[PDB]
Amino acid sequence: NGFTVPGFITRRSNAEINVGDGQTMVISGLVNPKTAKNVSKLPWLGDIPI
Amino acid sequence: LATPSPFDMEKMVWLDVNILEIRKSVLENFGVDWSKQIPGPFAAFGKDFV
Repeated sequence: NGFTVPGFITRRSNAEINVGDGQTMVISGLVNPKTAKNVSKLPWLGDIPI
Repeated sequence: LATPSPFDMEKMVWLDVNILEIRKSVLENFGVDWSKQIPGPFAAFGKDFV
């Protein structure tokens, strides 16, 4: 109504590990490419080059 | 008189996960769409005998 409720962008990691003294350990990583393409055309004229 | 360790050093496991998805689609709508239900002929009669 007037009580705005927000959304969030979150990056969360909750891990149980064990290592030696002074060592660096990675607990999470991500690579995420995304692509989308949509085309609308006339039946025959849309395929003419350039 | 022997005592245990505070904890046991477990082995560490690395997990690599890959998710791949590809979507493709086509949509066509061509032709001529005519009417399929039209009015027909009519006939009426009226008379006063008396």
